[PDB]
Amino acid sequence: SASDADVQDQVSVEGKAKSRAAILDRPSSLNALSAPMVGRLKRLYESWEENPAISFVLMKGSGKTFCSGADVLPLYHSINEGNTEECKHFFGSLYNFVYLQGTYLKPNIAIMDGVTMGCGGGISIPGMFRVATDKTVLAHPEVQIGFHPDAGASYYLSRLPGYLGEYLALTGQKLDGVEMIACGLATHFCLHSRLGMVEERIGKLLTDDPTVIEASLAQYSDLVYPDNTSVLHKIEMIDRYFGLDTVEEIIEAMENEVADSGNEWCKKTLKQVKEASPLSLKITLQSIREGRFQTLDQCLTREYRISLCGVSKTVSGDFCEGIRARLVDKDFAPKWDPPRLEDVSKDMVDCYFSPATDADDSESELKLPTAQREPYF
Amino acid sequence: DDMKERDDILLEKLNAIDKKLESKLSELDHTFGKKGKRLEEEIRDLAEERNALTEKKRQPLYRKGYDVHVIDVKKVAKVTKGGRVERYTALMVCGNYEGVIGYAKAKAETGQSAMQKAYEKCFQNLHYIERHEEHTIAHAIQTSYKKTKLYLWPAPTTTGMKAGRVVKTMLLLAGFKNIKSKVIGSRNSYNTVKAVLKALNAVETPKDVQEKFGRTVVEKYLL
Amino acid sequence: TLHGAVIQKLLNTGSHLGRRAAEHHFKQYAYGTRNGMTIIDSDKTLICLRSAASFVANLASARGNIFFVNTNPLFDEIVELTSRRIQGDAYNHNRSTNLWKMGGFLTNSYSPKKFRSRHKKLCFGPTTMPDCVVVFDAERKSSVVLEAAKLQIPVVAIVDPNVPLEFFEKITYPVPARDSVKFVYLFCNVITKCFVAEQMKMGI
Amino acid sequence: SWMKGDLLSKTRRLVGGLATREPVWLKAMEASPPPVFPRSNGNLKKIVLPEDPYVRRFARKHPEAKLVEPNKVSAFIPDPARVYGCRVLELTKNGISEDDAMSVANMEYLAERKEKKKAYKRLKELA
Amino acid sequence: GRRILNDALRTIVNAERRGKASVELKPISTVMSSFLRIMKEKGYIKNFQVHDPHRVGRITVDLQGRVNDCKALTYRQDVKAKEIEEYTERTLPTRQWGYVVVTTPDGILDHEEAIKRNVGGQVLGFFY
Amino acid sequence: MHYMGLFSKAGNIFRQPRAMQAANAMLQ
RNA sequence: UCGCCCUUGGUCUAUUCUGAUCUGGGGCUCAGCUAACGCGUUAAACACUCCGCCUGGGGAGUACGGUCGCAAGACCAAAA
RNA sequence: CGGCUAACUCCGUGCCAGCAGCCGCGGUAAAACGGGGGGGGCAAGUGUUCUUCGGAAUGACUAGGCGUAAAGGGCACGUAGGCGGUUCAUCGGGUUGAAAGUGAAAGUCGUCAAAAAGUGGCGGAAUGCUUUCGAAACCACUGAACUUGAGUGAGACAGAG
Ligand SMILES: [K+]
Ligand SMILES: [K+]
Ligand SMILES: [K+]
Ligand SMILES: [K+]
Ligand SMILES: [Mg+2]
Ligand SMILES: [Mg+2]
Ligand SMILES: [Mg+2]
Ligand SMILES: [Mg+2]
Ligand SMILES: [Mg+2]
Ligand SMILES: [Mg+2]
Ligand SMILES: [Mg+2]
Ligand SMILES: [Mg+2]
Ligand SMILES: [Mg+2]
Ligand SMILES: [Mg+2]
Ligand SMILES: [Mg+2]
Ligand SMILES: [Mg+2]
Ligand SMILES: [Mg+2]
Ligand SMILES: [Mg+2]
Ligand SMILES: [Mg+2]
Ligand SMILES: [Mg+2]
Ligand SMILES: [Mg+2]
Ligand SMILES: [Mg+2]
Ligand SMILES: [Mg+2]
Ligand SMILES: [Mg+2]
Ligand SMILES: [Mg+2]
Ligand SMILES: [Mg+2]
Ligand SMILES: [Mg+2]
Repeated sequence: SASDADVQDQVSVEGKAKSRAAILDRPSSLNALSAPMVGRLKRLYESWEENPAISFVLMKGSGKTFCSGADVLPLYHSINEGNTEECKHFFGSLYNFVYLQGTYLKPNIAIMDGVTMGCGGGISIPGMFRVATDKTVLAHPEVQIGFHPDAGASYYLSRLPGYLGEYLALTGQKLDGVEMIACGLATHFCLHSRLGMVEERIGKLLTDDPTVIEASLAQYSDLVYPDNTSVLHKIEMIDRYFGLDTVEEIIEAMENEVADSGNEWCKKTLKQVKEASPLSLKITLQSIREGRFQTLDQCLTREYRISLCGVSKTVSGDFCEGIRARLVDKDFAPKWDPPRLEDVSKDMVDCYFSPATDADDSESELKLPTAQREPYF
Repeated sequence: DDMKERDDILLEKLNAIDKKLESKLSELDHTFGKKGKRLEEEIRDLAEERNALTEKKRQPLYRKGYDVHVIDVKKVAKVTKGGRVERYTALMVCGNYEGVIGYAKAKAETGQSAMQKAYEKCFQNLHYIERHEEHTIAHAIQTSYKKTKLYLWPAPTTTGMKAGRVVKTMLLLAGFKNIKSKVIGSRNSYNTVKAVLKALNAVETPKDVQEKFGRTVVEKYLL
Repeated sequence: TLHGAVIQKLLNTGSHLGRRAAEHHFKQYAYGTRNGMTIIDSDKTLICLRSAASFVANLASARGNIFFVNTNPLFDEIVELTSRRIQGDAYNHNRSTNLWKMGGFLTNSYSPKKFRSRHKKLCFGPTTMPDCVVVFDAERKSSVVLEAAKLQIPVVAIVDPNVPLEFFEKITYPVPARDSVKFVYLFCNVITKCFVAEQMKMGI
Repeated sequence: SWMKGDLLSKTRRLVGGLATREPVWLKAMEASPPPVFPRSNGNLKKIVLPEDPYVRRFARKHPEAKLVEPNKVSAFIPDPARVYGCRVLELTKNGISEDDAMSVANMEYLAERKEKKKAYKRLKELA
Repeated sequence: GRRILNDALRTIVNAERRGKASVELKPISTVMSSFLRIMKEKGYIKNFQVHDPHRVGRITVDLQGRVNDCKALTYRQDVKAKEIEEYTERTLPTRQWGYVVVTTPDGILDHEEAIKRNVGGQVLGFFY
Repeated sequence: MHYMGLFSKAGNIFRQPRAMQAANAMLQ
């Protein structure tokens, strides 16, 4: 048709000798993912995997932003109109794309040339190669909007060393590219001004071998070491404080040290924590610690259950309230459904992790082609 | 594996002779007088052995499944004060009917000897030619080498080969079946051979286009 | 950044101070012109160095023969030590210092040779054809690149700003630099270390 | 021969078509391919520094200043003219007048040169 | 505007064979930029920018090393929609690769698109 | 070109070698 | 459409001796072209517009005719 | 039946008699002339002459040239003619889409049936012209504008014009 000319502009394709690149080009929303963009991306990557004339694939972003996450305004307006089906379809499409990225048969490389938030990391970090630049900033501010770090973010944050995944998922702390190399979330590093050099090198490789691509990326990459003021030089604080059993224990211990030691990092971390919804902090901690000992299909499954519970407004409307407060009204002062952490019960946070497939319903479960893909990651 | 071991034994013999020659040159540098002459004669004998052994490794090989054909045998001449000096040149082509084609030109005293030298040289410059569906070229191609203009047109599968003898021989040996052609201008057989090889290496296959433009190329009947 | 320190080490050798009036095919390696000189990008120098060193290191695994050709007397010792380390027991000092002067030493390597006198010393060609040639011929005193291109053998060479297109086209692994003593030492030290690090990985 | 491309692609096509047996170096080239850079359009830029007119104005004065150029110890220490030009440039970026900037920079240089002269005089008195 | 169109296409070809990254075109026209949009869509050039198209227009083109020859016709050539395919067979040297650019009442189009839309017109030129 | 631009904001990395100054003294 | 060395006549910038940009005139050359010799930004290169001219040698720039010229002759110019 | 061109020996002749499309054969061992013998190609035909196209890109639209091979006018100026920048607007002559009329039959092409050296039907083609109604990018025409090609001015010059 002719109505899909905007979607083909939103997800461009650049072709090279034996490789294809998907480019996100939605500059109004800072390359935020919509449902047709995810559908086009899934179609493109399936066709490129099927094609034996394509050796490896790429994902880039145009502008100063790589991907700012999912486009939640459309989902908010859909939830306001009663029906919850549009949010559902967007979520299993997005998690299906993330599962495709995690189990992809050819090499895939992501160029992260700007701000990466939310599911923007979810479509790239399960990949085989990841390139970070000096403009790359990674954050996970889902608790401060009333939602949870989905799209496989409970898979790769939970596998970081120590308890840094909990700190990142609860505070929404920014990571730089050098720090992302140090955490193992990025494979290679290069400057922004040097990206045409690596992109021209990668474009005209005629190899299927991931070792050749890795050697080429390392040869054209840049050598960096983390600074003294990095987050990873304070990892022992993360393991001391964010390793506690419950959220209130962490908050109380950090408050006690702020009363005793007056640690400026502790004050800044408290100001980070106090801006989040009490419900999603607990759901986030539970899902981060549950995802440490399970595979990607399982993680995406219970992340889908959490998402589908959070959009039905079963126990809270913190999703719509956070979206409205920080995107629509822009007064940036949300009021959660529990104002306090102590109001959140165990039964409320177990409603998000429940087997909704046991309620005589089928589309409340995440479908995944585990038999055809035969997972190996 | 007999040629493997008969080459390995000659390689080890050559290495041993080279070590011995290096040691004797070393002991010749500090030696003066009649002992110097005796070492010089010993070194000359070693050099003769090494030259004979190096000659013994130069066995020309032909490839099985290839057909070799004469394109041109010519009598050329050079003039001296004693009269004309007449030699023969031979131009030959070879191919395996599977996309591999080569050629060589040789000169000797007789026509038979020139053909033999070209036959020994003909497997030393082999090209691989891409064909469309093992029977024709991908597209129409026009090249020129000097004043020999060559046209080639692809054809459907029951057409046949329409070519003159030089072009027909080279296209037959490369494995083509359905091509029309035309030689325009000079019909120098050696320049015709070179124009045929220039034309067949300038064809852009659908794989080549697919790699050059980063796009999928599809046959139209599969569309 | 550590990468700035690596670039600073390449600048310490002075390998970026090339000769003026650069050719057309060299300007992809240049940063600019200043003080009557062509200034070479040391970042591209490092990338080309890494490519050449990784290619030479990968030939240790397949037991490929690497032939060094040096025609500058300033680099006799560096290239001599490198060839002694890399070629192993198959090192010949006479061939390494004299055979490149003969036109045809690779394309006609099975031709007979005759002992004459003390002379310029008798040296024969290599018994096996090399799988790579590493060339240090700034003044083009030998026909090494032409014979290696004739025989389909890869060439690793350091390219000056004034290299002809007919020579540049046949160099498989160019390294754009001024061939100073320090840069040739760094190049040969990197080549040596990569080769023997790959060679120790096989028990050798 | 008449085949097009570089050594790698020509050799791949020859080996794949069963024309030539595979050379030893072919896998080593495929593991570490020769480097490639983008097209440059051939316009080499004259490297100009903002302090260069002031450095060349210091060349319009006393030429005998330093043996730093044939000292051959390092290529990363500035000489007297470059640090003069940088002093004038940062003074201009402060907003001071131009001629006053050259006057004070030259006076500071002359003071430093007289101070190292009297320091070397102290060395000679101890020598 | 046939002469300046041929001038610009030849300038592109000549700097293409020098291995250059970009060219400057002047004078330009709307026909020239439509020809370049068709060339960019088929991947023969990377990108092009139009500067001041209503006072004194110049065009920057980004090159990739992909075009062999671009030609503009210097004479009038009418073609019908049913005539486009045999003309393109006789005009492209390979008779396979490349595109013929036609000025139609529906706009400036490549030959496949003009066959699909069933519209004829004037042949501007071709590239391959 | 980032690194060359950084290292050009330094002392004198654009100093001619001894052989080039020798040849320039030779030509005049 | 890669450059290098000179030079004619200007202009600008200079940083004390040179750079830049026009303008013509030369030498050399990467490409590309050429039957070869060679040409090569003043192309015989990559393209285009318009004009003149060629179609085996000899007979022949001859015969005939017209126009022009004081003449000498000139221009257009065949066939057997 | 020497080569081009598939097919060879004996006898006779001796630059004669003769052959010959071209190159060339014949002057004592002629596969080339003439006869014997054998063989090759076509075949109720097969050669020779005339005539046309092809090969001939050898008048080159497709598809050639002009430094040294045929061929740049001695050099200009200008008539007709040919060719030649940009934007916006209008228009509908060319252009373009559809419909209608016409494009005789036979012949060429496709297909089937018939027939057995024989016929016919239905199509396609007939690249065109006229009329009607759409389209508006290009060419032409009209209007308003632009400055990059051409031409002026002011100020500096050089020159065996
Ligand atoms: K003048
Ligand atoms: K020349
Ligand atoms: K010109
Ligand atoms: K005129
Ligand atoms: Mg002819
Ligand atoms: Mg001047
Ligand atoms: Mg000039
Ligand atoms: Mg000519
Ligand atoms: Mg004229
Ligand atoms: Mg006359
Ligand atoms: Mg008369
Ligand atoms: Mg015969
Ligand atoms: Mg007889
Ligand atoms: Mg006969
Ligand atoms: Mg007879
Ligand atoms: Mg004809
Ligand atoms: Mg014809
Ligand atoms: Mg013509
Ligand atoms: Mg001709
Ligand atoms: Mg001409
Ligand atoms: Mg003339
Ligand atoms: Mg003349
Ligand atoms: Mg208009
Ligand atoms: Mg009209
Ligand atoms: Mg009829
Ligand atoms: Mg009939
Ligand atoms: Mg019929």
